[PDB]
Amino acid sequence: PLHLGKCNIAGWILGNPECESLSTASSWSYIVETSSSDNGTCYPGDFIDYEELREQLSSVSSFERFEIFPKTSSWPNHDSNKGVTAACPHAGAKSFYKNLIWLVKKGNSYPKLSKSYINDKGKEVLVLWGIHHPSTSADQQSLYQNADAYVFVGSSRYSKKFKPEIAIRPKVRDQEGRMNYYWTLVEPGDKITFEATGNLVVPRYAFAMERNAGSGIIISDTVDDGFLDIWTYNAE
Amino acid sequence: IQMTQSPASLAVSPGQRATITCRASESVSNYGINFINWFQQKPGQPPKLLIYTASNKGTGVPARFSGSGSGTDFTLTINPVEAEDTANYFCQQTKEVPYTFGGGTKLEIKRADAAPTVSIFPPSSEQLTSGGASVVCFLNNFYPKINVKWKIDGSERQNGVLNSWTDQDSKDSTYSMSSTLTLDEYERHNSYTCEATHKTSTSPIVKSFN
Amino acid sequence: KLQQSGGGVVQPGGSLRLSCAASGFTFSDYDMSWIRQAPGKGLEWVSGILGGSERSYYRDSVKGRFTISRDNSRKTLYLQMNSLRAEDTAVYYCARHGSPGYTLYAWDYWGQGTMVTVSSASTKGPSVFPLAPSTSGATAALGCLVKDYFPEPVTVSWNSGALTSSVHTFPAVLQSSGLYSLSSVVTVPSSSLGTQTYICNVNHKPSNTKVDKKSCAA
Ligand SMILES: [Ca+2]
Repeated sequence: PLHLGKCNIAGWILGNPECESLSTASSWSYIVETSSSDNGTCYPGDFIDYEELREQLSSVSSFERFEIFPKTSSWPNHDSNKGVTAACPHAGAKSFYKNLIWLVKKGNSYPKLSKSYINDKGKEVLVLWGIHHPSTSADQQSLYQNADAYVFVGSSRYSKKFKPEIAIRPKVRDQEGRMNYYWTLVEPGDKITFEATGNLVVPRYAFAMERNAGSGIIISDTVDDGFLDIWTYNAE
Repeated sequence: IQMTQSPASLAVSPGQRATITCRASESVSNYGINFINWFQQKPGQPPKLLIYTASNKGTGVPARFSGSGSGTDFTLTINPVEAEDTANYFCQQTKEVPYTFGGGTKLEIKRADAAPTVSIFPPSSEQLTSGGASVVCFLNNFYPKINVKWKIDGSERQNGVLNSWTDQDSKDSTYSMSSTLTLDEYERHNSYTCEATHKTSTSPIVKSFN
Repeated sequence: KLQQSGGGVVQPGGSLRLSCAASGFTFSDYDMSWIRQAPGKGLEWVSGILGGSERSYYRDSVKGRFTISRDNSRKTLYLQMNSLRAEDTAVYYCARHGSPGYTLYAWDYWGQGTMVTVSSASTKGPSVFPLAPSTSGATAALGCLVKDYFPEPVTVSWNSGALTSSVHTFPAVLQSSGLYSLSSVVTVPSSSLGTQTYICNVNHKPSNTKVDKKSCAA
């Protein structure tokens, strides 16, 4: 039973920086959360596919946080260190999620983006990428220059093409930017492909895993299954 | 930068265990994971994988080597310290992030007091055709390191000509090199004498007049 | 399971390209990399390149100038080393990555080295002099004098064979802006000199010279 001490699954797997630490390894029956409400998703946004994600992270053999592409060098052409925010701060300084990189413009103009992970070893590779929706076209051009801009995640077993919806949502942690969160899965066959002219929060860390099926005991609101027998009913 | 740093350089007999240790800024553990991978370099030739991910001992490496720690700090440990170890150990690359090498520790091994065994030498003919005159006096196989002086039986400043440099040895302390360097049929006498002093009350080796 | 690099000296601002060679197979897949070792201490990793979807990883003190490539048939990786500062003189260990299992933890092994050297000072092959001598002991301690060479490294082999024992030294740079000088020694049975031939070979690869001369009784 994996049990989080500092936050709900939103921020833990994204790396909100009250989350960080966690526990010792992974093979876990099901998750337990210390539930933040106002505090869960840091920079305000909707987590797409969040409840399906709730149960794929349930019965799991292992896990790996690995450097999908490293923040540093993966992006020759996009300014890789500038996005961090007060919404997701730390030490009073303005931080950002650990497992993704907010990619703002390098020297005003944003070319097509090519990046891809091609898998090899079979384990389920969980890749995550946020999508950012500027408050205004001010918020917009000063980050990703192309005011007409998109995001397309290629798969095989997945495809989606996003697009920012720019408008001023009410303030959440002083932020009228809103972001969106999406998680694909690339199995031993597939070769993932990203690309965009903007509004993409690209993965840094991502996970190799293996599941089975399971769980079932949880909180109302918020192998070892049937075995052979136990030492009573059959042999003695 | 994501940087680690060791418990410096200290030293042990070839008796038994010492601990080099690592301190990583962030946490390099997630878990069932860790990161730090120990490397040893022989002080004067190429790198060696010993312990990787803090725990798993690289097949092909010695048994004595051990390691453990949770996620923030790590420790290397080599229990029955061998004459064979003694080499500049690093701490490594941490996670996958910018990859960073901790910077190392010496590990000096403490033997009995020894020696020197001084050896002198005149310069060769062919150095001398070229105006070169240097005189070499080897110190090899002592312990600890040592104080060397020359006796030309003259009074000049200290006997100048900067010389020395040395090693460490898989099996003892070895070999102080010290040489005097001058010109042609010059010098003075044939007298240049290494007084090699150490923990000994003398070790004279005379030059020759012949 | 093998590794083979090379390069010597550059007059700073020149570009160089370190090769590397693999045998121990399956090269088509693996990640590979270099770590230069700074003198005086040694520091760190200078690039990390992948197997497929070719991706390149660097140090931010490197990132601009270096190009790391590979070939999968002739089966080599390279480092193209560009715009060179005195700061980066090191030796270059070519090294692979043991991944398999999930993470990509680390590198199992690395080639001997190749000392890349950054200077304007022209290459100098070492002057080679012998060293020979009194009271007769059991074992006789001889020597070989190697003087004024640049830059690095140098190799003193005593005719191949009698290299057990046989300590060497750590070159001083006699305060000339170059020209290291190292001193080498045997310890050998008294009854092996004045009879057996004892040679003392030294190779300096950058100046492309290897030499020896019998150290002669006096
Ligand atoms: Ca947590």
